[PDB]
Amino acid sequence: AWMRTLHTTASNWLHLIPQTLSHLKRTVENIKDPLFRFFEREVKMGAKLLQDVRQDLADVVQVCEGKKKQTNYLRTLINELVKGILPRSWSHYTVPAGMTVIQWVSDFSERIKQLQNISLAAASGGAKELKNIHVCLGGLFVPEAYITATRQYVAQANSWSLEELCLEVNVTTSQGATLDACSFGVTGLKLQGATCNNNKLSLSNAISTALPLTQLRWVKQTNTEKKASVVTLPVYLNFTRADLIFTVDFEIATKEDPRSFYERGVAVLCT
Repeated sequence: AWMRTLHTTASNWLHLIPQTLSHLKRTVENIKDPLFRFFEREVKMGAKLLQDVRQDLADVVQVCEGKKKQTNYLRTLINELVKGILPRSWSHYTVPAGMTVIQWVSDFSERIKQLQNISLAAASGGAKELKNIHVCLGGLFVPEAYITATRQYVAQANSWSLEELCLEVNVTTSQGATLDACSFGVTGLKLQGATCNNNKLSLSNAISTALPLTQLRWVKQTNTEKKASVVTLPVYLNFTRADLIFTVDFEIATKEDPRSFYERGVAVLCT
Protein backbone atom coordinates (compact mmCIF):
# COMPACT_ATOMS: atom_id res chain seq x y z
CA ALA A 1 0.00 0.00 0.00
CA TRP A 2 1.84 3.07 1.29
CA MET A 3 5.22 1.34 1.29
CA ARG A 4 5.02 0.44 -2.41
CA THR A 5 4.16 4.06 -3.22
CA LEU A 6 7.24 5.09 -1.23
CA HIS A 7 9.28 2.64 -3.30
CA THR A 8 7.89 4.03 -6.56
CA THR A 9 8.53 7.67 -5.66
CA ALA A 10 12.04 6.83 -4.40
CA SER A 11 12.83 5.02 -7.66
CA ASN A 12 11.53 8.03 -9.59
CA TRP A 13 13.88 10.21 -7.53
CA LEU A 14 16.83 7.91 -8.28
CA HIS A 15 15.99 8.23 -11.97
CA LEU A 16 15.70 12.01 -11.60
CA ILE A 17 18.78 12.51 -9.38
CA PRO A 18 21.96 12.47 -11.51
CA GLN A 19 24.56 9.78 -10.93
CA THR A 20 27.90 10.19 -9.14
CA LEU A 21 29.42 13.66 -9.40
CA SER A 22 32.65 13.45 -11.40
CA HIS A 23 35.26 14.63 -8.89
CA LEU A 24 37.63 15.59 -11.70
CA LYS A 25 38.75 18.74 -9.88
CA ARG A 26 42.41 17.69 -9.67
CA THR A 27 45.18 19.95 -10.97
CA VAL A 28 48.30 20.63 -8.91
CA GLU A 29 49.13 23.44 -11.35
CA ASN A 30 45.79 25.17 -10.58
CA ILE A 31 46.09 25.01 -6.78
CA LYS A 32 47.15 28.66 -6.55
CA ASP A 33 43.97 29.68 -8.39
CA PRO A 34 41.33 30.82 -5.85
CA LEU A 35 38.47 30.00 -8.23
CA PHE A 36 39.85 26.49 -8.67
CA ARG A 37 40.15 26.05 -4.89
CA PHE A 38 36.56 27.17 -4.29
CA PHE A 39 35.19 25.04 -7.12
CA GLU A 40 37.23 22.04 -5.95
CA ARG A 41 35.94 22.23 -2.38
CA GLU A 42 32.37 22.73 -3.64
CA VAL A 43 32.65 19.76 -6.02
CA LYS A 44 34.11 17.59 -3.25
CA MET A 45 31.29 18.53 -0.88
CA GLY A 46 28.67 18.01 -3.58
CA ALA A 47 30.11 14.64 -4.57
CA LYS A 48 30.14 13.43 -0.97
CA LEU A 49 26.57 14.64 -0.44
CA LEU A 50 25.54 12.96 -3.69
CA GLN A 51 27.14 9.68 -2.62
CA ASP A 52 25.43 9.80 0.79
CA VAL A 53 22.03 10.70 -0.67
CA ARG A 54 22.26 8.15 -3.48
CA GLN A 55 23.36 5.37 -1.11
CA ASP A 56 20.66 6.17 1.46
CA LEU A 57 17.88 6.41 -1.13
CA ALA A 58 18.98 3.21 -2.89
CA ASP A 59 18.98 1.56 0.54
CA VAL A 60 15.43 2.88 1.02
CA VAL A 61 14.40 1.41 -2.34
CA GLN A 62 15.99 -1.95 -1.55
CA VAL A 63 14.40 -2.16 1.91
CA CYS A 64 11.12 -1.33 0.18
CA GLU A 65 11.85 -4.41 -1.92
CA GLY A 66 12.01 -6.18 1.45
CA LYS A 67 15.36 -7.98 1.09
CA LYS A 68 17.13 -6.26 4.00
CA LYS A 69 16.71 -5.38 7.67
CA GLN A 70 16.51 -1.69 8.58
CA THR A 71 18.27 -0.14 11.57
CA ASN A 72 17.51 2.85 13.78
CA TYR A 73 19.02 5.33 11.31
CA LEU A 74 16.99 3.82 8.46
CA ARG A 75 13.87 3.99 10.63
CA THR A 76 14.55 7.68 11.28
CA LEU A 77 15.12 8.29 7.56
CA ILE A 78 11.90 6.55 6.49
CA ASN A 79 9.93 8.34 9.22
CA GLU A 80 11.33 11.59 7.83
CA LEU A 81 10.45 10.73 4.22
CA VAL A 82 6.90 9.51 4.92
CA LYS A 83 5.84 12.89 6.34
CA GLY A 84 7.66 14.83 3.62
CA ILE A 85 9.95 16.61 6.09
CA LEU A 86 13.56 17.06 4.98
CA PRO A 87 16.02 14.48 6.34
CA ARG A 88 18.31 16.19 8.83
CA SER A 89 21.37 14.24 7.65
CA TRP A 90 20.96 15.35 4.03
CA SER A 91 21.02 19.02 5.13
CA HIS A 92 24.55 20.34 4.59
CA TYR A 93 23.71 23.51 2.66
CA THR A 94 21.40 26.22 3.94
CA VAL A 95 17.71 25.37 3.72
CA PRO A 96 14.62 27.54 3.30
CA ALA A 97 12.24 26.83 6.15
CA GLY A 98 9.79 24.01 5.54
CA MET A 99 10.34 23.02 1.90
CA THR A 100 9.24 19.49 1.02
CA VAL A 101 11.65 16.65 0.24
CA ILE A 102 10.48 16.72 -3.39
CA GLN A 103 11.49 20.38 -3.60
CA TRP A 104 14.82 19.59 -1.95
CA VAL A 105 15.63 16.73 -4.33
CA SER A 106 14.72 18.86 -7.35
CA ASP A 107 16.98 21.65 -6.09
CA PHE A 108 19.76 19.16 -5.31
CA SER A 109 19.45 17.67 -8.79
CA GLU A 110 19.81 21.14 -10.31
CA ARG A 111 22.88 21.78 -8.14
CA ILE A 112 24.42 18.48 -9.25
CA LYS A 113 23.75 19.33 -12.91
CA GLN A 114 25.50 22.68 -12.58
CA LEU A 115 28.36 21.00 -10.69
CA GLN A 116 28.62 18.49 -13.55
CA ASN A 117 28.87 21.38 -16.00
CA ILE A 118 31.54 23.05 -13.84
CA SER A 119 33.57 19.84 -13.63
CA LEU A 120 33.33 19.28 -17.39
CA ALA A 121 34.46 22.85 -18.05
CA ALA A 122 37.37 22.46 -15.63
CA ALA A 123 38.45 19.16 -17.21
CA SER A 124 38.17 20.76 -20.67
CA GLY A 125 40.02 24.03 -20.13
CA GLY A 126 40.90 24.49 -16.47
CA ALA A 127 40.88 27.89 -14.80
CA LYS A 128 39.86 29.86 -17.90
CA GLU A 129 36.59 27.94 -18.24
CA LEU A 130 36.25 28.07 -14.45
CA LYS A 131 35.98 31.84 -14.96
CA ASN A 132 34.01 32.09 -18.23
CA ILE A 133 31.19 29.72 -17.24
CA HIS A 134 27.99 31.48 -16.16
CA VAL A 135 27.39 29.69 -12.88
CA CYS A 136 24.03 30.40 -11.29
CA LEU A 137 24.18 31.85 -7.79
CA GLY A 138 21.14 30.20 -6.21
CA GLY A 139 22.27 26.60 -6.52
CA LEU A 140 25.70 27.19 -5.01
CA PHE A 141 26.08 25.66 -1.55
CA VAL A 142 27.93 28.67 -0.09
CA PRO A 143 27.34 31.63 -2.44
CA GLU A 144 29.27 34.06 -0.23
CA ALA A 145 32.26 31.76 -0.66
CA TYR A 146 31.87 32.13 -4.42
CA ILE A 147 31.78 35.92 -4.11
CA THR A 148 34.94 35.82 -1.98
CA ALA A 149 36.63 33.49 -4.46
CA THR A 150 35.82 35.84 -7.34
CA ARG A 151 37.22 38.74 -5.32
CA GLN A 152 40.41 36.77 -4.66
CA TYR A 153 40.76 35.83 -8.33
CA VAL A 154 40.43 39.46 -9.39
CA ALA A 155 42.91 40.42 -6.66
CA GLN A 156 45.51 37.97 -7.99
CA ALA A 157 45.21 39.51 -11.45
CA ASN A 158 47.16 42.80 -11.49
CA SER A 159 48.28 41.85 -7.94
CA TRP A 160 45.68 44.17 -6.42
CA SER A 161 45.04 44.08 -2.69
CA LEU A 162 41.87 42.35 -1.56
CA GLU A 163 40.42 45.48 0.06
CA GLU A 164 41.20 47.67 -2.96
CA LEU A 165 38.31 45.88 -4.71
CA CYS A 166 34.64 46.89 -4.71
CA LEU A 167 31.88 45.04 -6.52
CA GLU A 168 29.95 46.70 -9.34
CA VAL A 169 27.06 45.02 -11.15
CA ASN A 170 25.75 45.53 -14.69
CA VAL A 171 22.79 43.57 -16.03
CA THR A 172 22.99 42.30 -19.61
CA THR A 173 20.54 40.54 -21.93
CA SER A 174 20.57 37.89 -24.67
CA GLN A 175 23.69 36.41 -22.99
CA GLY A 176 26.21 38.91 -24.31
CA ALA A 177 29.05 37.40 -22.24
CA THR A 178 31.39 40.32 -23.02
CA LEU A 179 33.65 39.62 -20.05
CA ASP A 180 36.44 42.12 -19.41
CA ALA A 181 38.85 39.82 -17.48
CA CYS A 182 37.08 40.73 -14.21
CA SER A 183 33.36 40.35 -14.93
CA PHE A 184 31.76 37.19 -13.52
CA GLY A 185 28.56 36.26 -15.32
CA VAL A 186 26.02 34.91 -12.83
CA THR A 187 22.40 33.91 -13.40
CA GLY A 188 19.31 33.11 -11.36
CA LEU A 189 19.07 36.32 -9.32
CA LYS A 190 15.50 37.58 -8.95
CA LEU A 191 14.76 41.24 -8.20
CA GLN A 192 11.77 41.45 -5.83
CA GLY A 193 9.97 44.74 -6.26
CA ALA A 194 11.44 46.52 -9.28
CA THR A 195 12.81 46.07 -12.80
CA CYS A 196 16.14 46.82 -14.48
CA ASN A 197 16.06 49.01 -17.60
CA ASN A 198 19.66 49.31 -18.84
CA ASN A 199 21.02 48.89 -15.29
CA LYS A 200 18.57 51.56 -14.06
CA LEU A 201 16.02 50.46 -11.47
CA SER A 202 12.36 51.44 -11.55
CA LEU A 203 9.65 50.37 -9.11
CA SER A 204 7.12 48.00 -10.67
CA ASN A 205 3.86 46.69 -9.25
CA ALA A 206 4.69 43.25 -10.62
CA ILE A 207 7.19 41.59 -8.30
CA SER A 208 10.05 39.11 -8.82
CA THR A 209 11.48 40.30 -12.13
CA ALA A 210 14.06 37.83 -13.42
CA LEU A 211 17.53 39.27 -14.02
CA PRO A 212 19.43 37.56 -16.86
CA LEU A 213 23.23 37.43 -16.56
CA THR A 214 23.92 40.10 -13.94
CA GLN A 215 27.63 40.60 -14.58
CA LEU A 216 29.79 40.83 -11.44
CA ARG A 217 32.83 43.09 -11.85
CA TRP A 218 35.43 44.15 -9.28
CA VAL A 219 37.27 47.45 -9.79
CA LYS A 220 39.48 49.86 -7.88
CA GLN A 221 37.55 51.68 -5.18
CA THR A 222 38.15 55.42 -5.59
CA ASN A 223 36.51 56.20 -2.21
CA THR A 224 34.32 58.79 -3.92
CA GLU A 225 30.95 59.79 -2.51
CA LYS A 226 28.15 57.72 -4.03
CA LYS A 227 25.52 59.84 -5.74
CA ALA A 228 21.95 60.10 -4.46
CA SER A 229 20.73 57.94 -7.38
CA VAL A 230 22.08 54.69 -5.89
CA VAL A 231 20.49 52.20 -3.50
CA THR A 232 22.01 49.34 -1.49
CA LEU A 233 19.78 46.34 -2.18
CA PRO A 234 20.24 43.33 0.14
CA VAL A 235 20.88 40.11 -1.77
CA TYR A 236 19.27 37.06 -0.17
CA LEU A 237 19.18 33.44 -1.32
CA ASN A 238 15.87 31.98 -0.10
CA PHE A 239 12.41 33.42 -0.63
CA THR A 240 12.56 34.10 3.09
CA ARG A 241 15.11 36.77 3.99
CA ALA A 242 17.41 35.21 6.58
CA ASP A 243 20.80 35.05 4.80
CA LEU A 244 22.68 38.10 3.50
CA ILE A 245 25.06 36.91 0.79
CA PHE A 246 26.28 40.33 -0.40
CA THR A 247 25.05 43.82 -1.27
CA VAL A 248 24.47 45.45 -4.67
CA ASP A 249 24.45 49.16 -5.53
CA PHE A 250 22.06 49.90 -8.40
CA GLU A 251 21.35 53.18 -10.16
CA ILE A 252 17.72 54.20 -9.79
CA ALA A 253 15.59 56.23 -12.18
CA THR A 254 15.67 60.02 -12.09
CA LYS A 255 12.12 60.27 -10.74
CA GLU A 256 12.56 57.52 -8.14
CA ASP A 257 13.92 58.00 -4.62
CA PRO A 258 15.84 55.68 -2.26
CA ARG A 259 13.20 56.04 0.47
CA SER A 260 10.52 54.39 -1.67
CA PHE A 261 12.87 51.52 -2.52
CA TYR A 262 13.72 51.01 1.15
CA GLU A 263 10.04 51.05 2.11
CA ARG A 264 8.77 48.79 -0.70
CA GLY A 265 11.02 45.93 0.43
CA VAL A 266 13.15 45.65 -2.71
CA ALA A 267 15.84 42.97 -2.42
CA VAL A 268 17.66 40.67 -4.83
CA LEU A 269 16.86 36.99 -4.28
CA CYS A 270 18.76 34.03 -5.70
CA THR A 271 15.84 31.58 -5.46
